[PDB]
Amino acid sequence: MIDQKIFETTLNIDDPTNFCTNVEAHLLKELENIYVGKCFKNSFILNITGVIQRSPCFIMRTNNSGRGYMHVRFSAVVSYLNAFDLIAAVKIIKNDSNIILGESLLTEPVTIVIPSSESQNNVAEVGQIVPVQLANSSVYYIPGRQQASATGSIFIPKHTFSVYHVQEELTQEQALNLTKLVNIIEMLLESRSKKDFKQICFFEKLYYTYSISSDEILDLKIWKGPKGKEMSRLKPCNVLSFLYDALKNKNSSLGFWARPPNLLKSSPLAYQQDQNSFNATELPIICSAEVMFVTLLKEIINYLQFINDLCDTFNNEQLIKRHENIWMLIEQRKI
Amino acid sequence: GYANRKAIFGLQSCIVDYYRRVSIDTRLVQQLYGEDGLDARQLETVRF
Amino acid sequence: EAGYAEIAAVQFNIAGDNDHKRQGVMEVTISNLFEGTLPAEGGIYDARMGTTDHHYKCITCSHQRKQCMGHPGILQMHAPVLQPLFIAEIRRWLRVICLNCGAPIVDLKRYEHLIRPKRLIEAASSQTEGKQCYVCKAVHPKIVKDSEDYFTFWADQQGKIDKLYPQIIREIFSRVTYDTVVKLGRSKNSHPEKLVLKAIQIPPISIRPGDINNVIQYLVRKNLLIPKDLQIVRGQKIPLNIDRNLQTIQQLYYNFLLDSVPSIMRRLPRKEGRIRKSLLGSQVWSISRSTICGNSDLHLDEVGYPISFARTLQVAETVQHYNINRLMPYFLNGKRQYPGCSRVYKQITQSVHDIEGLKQDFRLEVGDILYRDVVTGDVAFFNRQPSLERSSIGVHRIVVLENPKISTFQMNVSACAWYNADFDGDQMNLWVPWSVMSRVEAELLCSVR
Amino acid sequence: PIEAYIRQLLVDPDVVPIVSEKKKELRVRPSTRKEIFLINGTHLAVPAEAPIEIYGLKLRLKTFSPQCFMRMAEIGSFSPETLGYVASGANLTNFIRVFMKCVDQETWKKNGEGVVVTTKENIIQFTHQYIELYKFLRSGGHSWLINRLAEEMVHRKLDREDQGSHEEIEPEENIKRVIFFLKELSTMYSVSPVFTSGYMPLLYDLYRAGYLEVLWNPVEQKFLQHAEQREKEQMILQQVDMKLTEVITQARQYFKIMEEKIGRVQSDAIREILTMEGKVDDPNSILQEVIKACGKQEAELITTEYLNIKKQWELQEKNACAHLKLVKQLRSGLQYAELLKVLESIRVLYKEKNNTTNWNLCKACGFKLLCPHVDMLIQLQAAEASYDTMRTKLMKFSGINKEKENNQGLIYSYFCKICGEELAHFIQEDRTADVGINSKLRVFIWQETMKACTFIHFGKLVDVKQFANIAVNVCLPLVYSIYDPLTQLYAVIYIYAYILNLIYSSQKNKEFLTITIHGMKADSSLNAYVTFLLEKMMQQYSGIINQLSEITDQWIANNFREAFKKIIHQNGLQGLSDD
Amino acid sequence: RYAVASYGPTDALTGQPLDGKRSHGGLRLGEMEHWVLTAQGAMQTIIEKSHDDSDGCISYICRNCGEPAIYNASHPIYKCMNCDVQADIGMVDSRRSSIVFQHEMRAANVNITSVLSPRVFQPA
Amino acid sequence: IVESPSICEGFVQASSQTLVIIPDNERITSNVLTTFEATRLVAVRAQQLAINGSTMLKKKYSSPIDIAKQELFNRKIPLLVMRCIKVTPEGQKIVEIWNPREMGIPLLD
Amino acid sequence: IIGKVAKIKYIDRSVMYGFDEPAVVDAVMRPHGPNDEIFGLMRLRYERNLNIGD
Amino acid sequence: MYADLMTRTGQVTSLEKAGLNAREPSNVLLRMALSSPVQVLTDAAVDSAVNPIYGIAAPTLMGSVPRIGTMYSDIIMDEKYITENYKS
Ligand SMILES: [Zn+2]
Ligand SMILES: [Zn+2]
Ligand SMILES: [Zn+2]
Ligand SMILES: [Zn+2]
Repeated sequence: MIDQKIFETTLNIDDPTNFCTNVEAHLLKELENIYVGKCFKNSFILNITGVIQRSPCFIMRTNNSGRGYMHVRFSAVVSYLNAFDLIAAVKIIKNDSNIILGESLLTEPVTIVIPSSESQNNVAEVGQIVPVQLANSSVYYIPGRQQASATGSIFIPKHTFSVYHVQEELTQEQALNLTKLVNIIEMLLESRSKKDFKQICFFEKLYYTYSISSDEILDLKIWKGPKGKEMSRLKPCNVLSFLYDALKNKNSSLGFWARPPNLLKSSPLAYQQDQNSFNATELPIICSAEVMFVTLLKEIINYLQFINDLCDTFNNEQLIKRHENIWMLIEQRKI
Repeated sequence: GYANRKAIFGLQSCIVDYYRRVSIDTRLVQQLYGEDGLDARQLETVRF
Repeated sequence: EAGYAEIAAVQFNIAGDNDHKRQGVMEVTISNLFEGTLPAEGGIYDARMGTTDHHYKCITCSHQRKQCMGHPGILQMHAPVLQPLFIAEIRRWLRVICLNCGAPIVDLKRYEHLIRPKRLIEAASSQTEGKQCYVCKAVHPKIVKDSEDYFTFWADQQGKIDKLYPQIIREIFSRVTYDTVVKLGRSKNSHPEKLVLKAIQIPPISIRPGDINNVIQYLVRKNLLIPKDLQIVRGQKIPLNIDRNLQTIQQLYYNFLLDSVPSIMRRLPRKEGRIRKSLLGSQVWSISRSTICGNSDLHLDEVGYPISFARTLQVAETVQHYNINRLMPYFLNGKRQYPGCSRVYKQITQSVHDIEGLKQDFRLEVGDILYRDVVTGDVAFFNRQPSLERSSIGVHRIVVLENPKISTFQMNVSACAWYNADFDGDQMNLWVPWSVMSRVEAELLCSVR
Repeated sequence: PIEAYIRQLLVDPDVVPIVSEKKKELRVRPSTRKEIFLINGTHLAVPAEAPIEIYGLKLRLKTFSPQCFMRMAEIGSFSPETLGYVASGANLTNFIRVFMKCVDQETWKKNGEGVVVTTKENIIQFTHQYIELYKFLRSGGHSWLINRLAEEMVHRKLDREDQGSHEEIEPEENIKRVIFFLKELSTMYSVSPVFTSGYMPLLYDLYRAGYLEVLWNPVEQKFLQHAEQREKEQMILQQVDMKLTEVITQARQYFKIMEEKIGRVQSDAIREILTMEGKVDDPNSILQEVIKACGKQEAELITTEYLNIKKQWELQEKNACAHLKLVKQLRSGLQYAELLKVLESIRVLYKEKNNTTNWNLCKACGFKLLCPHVDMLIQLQAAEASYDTMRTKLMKFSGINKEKENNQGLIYSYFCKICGEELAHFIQEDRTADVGINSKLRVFIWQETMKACTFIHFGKLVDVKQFANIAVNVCLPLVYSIYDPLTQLYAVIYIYAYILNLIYSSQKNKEFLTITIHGMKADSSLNAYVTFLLEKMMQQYSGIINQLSEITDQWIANNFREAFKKIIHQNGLQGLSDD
Repeated sequence: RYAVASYGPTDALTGQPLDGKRSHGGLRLGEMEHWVLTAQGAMQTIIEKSHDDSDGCISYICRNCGEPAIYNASHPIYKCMNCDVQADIGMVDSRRSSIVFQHEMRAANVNITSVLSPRVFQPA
Repeated sequence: IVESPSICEGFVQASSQTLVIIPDNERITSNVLTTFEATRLVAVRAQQLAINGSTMLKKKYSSPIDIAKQELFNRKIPLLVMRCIKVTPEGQKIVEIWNPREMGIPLLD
Repeated sequence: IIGKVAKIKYIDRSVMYGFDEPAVVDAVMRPHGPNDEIFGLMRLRYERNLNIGD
Repeated sequence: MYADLMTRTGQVTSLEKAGLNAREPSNVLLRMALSSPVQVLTDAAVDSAVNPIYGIAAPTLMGSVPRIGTMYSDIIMDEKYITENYKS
């Protein structure tokens, strides 16, 4: 993601006299020179928003240099990349007989180590760009590097899902916290809305779990996308307005919640039931509404960002048709 | 030399702080250095 | 990128297997020293642990000889080895816990009122032989120390004798809970499991430049003999060759650490030891020594200093806009006249330039550092050993003696009272401060007035 | 994928210990030592691997404090899993307490709070809940939430200590006139008047000025005049010293240019006459050089050329060319891969490829750009060059040779002859690789070499022990490069190949001791010696050869040939040490 | 008589000058002279002599765990092999004899963790 | 039961501190520089002048030491003396900020 | 004063006169040691008068 | 200074190793330097001793300098004075 963070550090001032003339300007300039664009303290710093607190410019005591130092506590906008995250712009750099290295072209500088032992990623072309699914491993943030080290693989849509048994609901504060998530949803959704629908529906249909031959323009007056399969007589529930009404406290969120493969993932809708009619091969996960809401909203964020990045990178037909062997492998694995 | 080194290693931690006390990093050894707070080099012999 | 910092506190702990595995940068696997002109990788001389030559750099920090402090390695022992420094501690832990279930034998609550340093000592001091354990129904044997070496332990169960190998000691200590350790006074970081090592730490190359290397090589070679999959259980008979090999390994490690305390710990104690010769004392540059002499024409705060020594010791003057004109005559003299200069530091190249190989510059660049000769009027620290009073080191104004035949440090006879000196053959040190910070403090604080 | 291994990796954390009973059906072993409970409630432990039966499990709900979470956020470099673990522990979040609470009933009781499960399938439910709990703690969710709340709480704390938190009038007439005196003296002495209530800095200023008599005696005017006078002589002496030193500087410049133009002999002679005149460092050396040893014009050109060099130096000071800043980024170290391209961007400004003996010049401006040894030093630094491999390569740039025997100052460092920069330093040779790479194989090579002496003919007396020691030092490192019978056969092959190298070396260099075989002529073909040595080796070591069922006469002859090549390649032609 | 230089032969282990005139090394500022300089308050003189002129160097210590770290401005290395992801390296003015002294104690299975002085901030 | 070590304990990094400046009217330390403090001020200023050289001294001197001494004597030195009084367990660092431009200089010249 | 190189091309293990006062080479000889080998023996003489500090 | 140091704990301590261990039990580095570093180092490790850095020997053994004399009071840069008076 892209989020705010607070760091503490110590800066060495070679010439205290010149430095103290414009302390704030010099401090911001030096912090931007040192920390912007590097990995530090399990994060990758993008921007230095400001300095909250700082120390007086002390004079170093243990040597005869007359040089100075200052303790700086500064707030910076950084990026933390999680597991199972979608990156829709990963250009392959190294494809040798041992390992595959690709580089991302997004706001999260990350090198992707793709194991060359799976039929999806075994055959590719150097210079081709491809969306990448991150494995269930922590992203390495080696200090001082210009990039984040993380393993990944070409994103094949999966056939499984999970069911959450929620027995405890939200409070007012626990919903005001998720207000930020729904704000992120609506921002990404406006970003989707400000762009033409042809490639939107193309990518959404191509990354649908099943084969979508029929064309539909399903509308919710807030989210637009192609309609797919249903599940008998079950009708989805929009999690966005669901959480809004739960904050308004005119609805109960208890029960079974699910995000099946046939469901429109990037849409804010999901399944809720009073008893599991889902033919899931995994046991239901007993939990509260905090974990299920945060996971579902994070998944919606991830898929919306994935579609937005796909449409941002691939602008014309040449880009989409240059990599059509990846897309062919994509159709080859859908039901 | 045997007595000088042992005396210093026991006494060297005593440092005059900002209250003119003599302490060991937190712990008072003297409430006031020499009980008068003066320097040995700045003393005059005067009759009463 | 690395900020300025100071050490506020130091914590002392026992280094276990995990500490050695984390802090180590490489694993020693071979007994070979050098593959030609470079150290063999995987050996005890491997460059990943540091460098001491100009022929190669440290693989870890990518520094030269001067800037590399060394990094530690790991040697995975085929059999567990006891820690030489804490053998006595091990004995204590062998006299308080049961050897079959690990539960404490003495009542912990009987030592609650004691201070935690002495709980274990005064709990193991009392006899514990023959006491019956409350949870496994086992009789505690007596832990007798082998009189022929500093590490071997025997267990005596009413005449039944057994040898407690380090693997057995580890299996006994690992069964002890942290509750027992805490209620016995010792901290969680002082768990007895750390007293038995299977991955010893190879000290960095900066510690053993160039006998200690011979001991380490012997230890590695004899460790390679022990089978890697050797298993020891209590009551098992052991072939004599393996027993003597384990004896040799443990003795080699003990002599590597506590040889008759060449060993690591022998470097510490005495006057010529690490602490009193390298830390509390110091060998320094830019210092002079000569026999002192009487001179009644010098002031009490002045010292007569030979011109030959004045041209050897230097004073570091930083070039600025105010002293460009004063320092310039020093620059033009060089090493061919007095007063002159011998060496110039440039900010432009961030390096050091000679004065004889550099004669194409009309003047100096602002920011340069000029190392000029010592002149009359400079301050110098003037010392006589032993330094009993704090007037034994004083700052005098230098009077340079232009006579080339004078080799003594001349001073007024009335100045001898500061140093308890006389002219029967005494010698006194003299070093001229060159740093601006040290030169300021010599004039203001350390002046003999 | 049986339940046992799942319960096994459940054991890893300090949480979820084991209650063990001798009469049950579950059986798992730990990966490390584990502190466990039992029925009858005894707290014991188990070693790394030991068969332990599982009566049930208990996850402890460890209660931390918010101060610990604040301290970690102050550190601000922890993984989200640990932060969430502590936040759930410190009642700051409600995740672990929710994923748990699968209790069958309160069937067991001890000190700490926790979830207890002692059944056959509810233990499976406990395992599933635990795995999904850490899956949530590791996933994309719970990472935005915990990091955001930690940042918010740190910011709120900074607000708590930031936003929620944070006289003299007139002196006396005596001190009024004293401060008037100090005000008038400020423009005259290093004194600045302050207005402290305690009058104390004023007292120190008066004491330092050496005149404390203002306080009682109204005689301040004489000290004012004294200060004016003293400042006057100070200024006079300062100006006199400045004039003297500028005269000295100009005279030294004149004499330096004289030295560089007319030579050391004439310049030092003129120094001699000036030295026995008391007028050195005074520009009357101009008059001396006018009427002595040359004409007035040859000194006029010296004066004009001095002024020309002064103008050139002033122009160089006026330089603001781009190249200058580039040189700075070349002299900061800073990531070799970047200084390499800095050197690339600088080398485009060279003029005539300036290999040696003079500076590189900047085509853009005209002044000096970069000495060649700096270019070579940068190339070596970016080219993983060791100090010794860097000190020796920068030896063609070595400074002034034995031309100067010494300048009375002992130096341990080389300097560049082009500019004077320090190339490197040399004090002593390291000599630690002298020890390169078991008394048994050494003793074997030594003993087999001593046995070989029985068929070797030396043309003079030879120390047979010294011969055997040299043979060990040659053969042993080579045998290690290749106590089983095959290692012995290799050692023998190398000893005989070393003997063949000595015979060959004595045939090639007549200064070497003549070495042959008993009954063979010194001029015998090398093939005759090879044939004899192979036959001798096969006869003498037939017992070792017969233990090695895979070794053929062809294999021995090939390894003997390769051993002989390796010895010649590593050691060259070797002789053994008139009358 | 003796007077040597600003630099010269150096001890391999401690990084200090050699002993006496015979080895062309420096002269000793022993234990009793640091007592006098401390008594006089001459602390910048001790830095000049015992650090700048004898063996003074730069030691890098990680804040998060107190173990020695690895820093290199050129060929960027910023790492710590005890925490490895959360390293906060700060430089401390030390001398080579002390680093050798600390390594020898670690060679004796004694863990040496240095607690760096905490950051101090204004309340504004 | 005192159990296995956790992550709450075992921290090596000391917590950060808040600089508590004693108000001017509530100060206890002397209004006179000690010889140690004056010497440190002069040395620091001289070294910084050797680095930068930018000064507002009206007179001219050819040495950083002399310029620093005259700056201290003329009360034009851009430095402050912070006298650390106490480090409180809760985190505060109570100090005293003194201005050498309004204290008595113990030196002589 | 004494030239000495070890054949590896060559490394210089020379012996240098490290004394401030100049000497005069008084006697040079090449005797044979107990091991029947050449070693270099040089005698340096100093003209010493009585000077200040004796 | 002798009497006040030797009698600050309520008992007459000595100027030897035993006396230093009573007045200053936690100053291991100073205690190591005095008499026997090996014995003190072994006891410090088992006791998990924490050694604050103060005095002379503790900063000296760690390569730093004591906070004494000129180093006792640290110097901070006058931010307010420079901005109005100096220029960049
Ligand atoms: Zn290194
Ligand atoms: Zn028992
Ligand atoms: Zn140019
Ligand atoms: Zn660390």
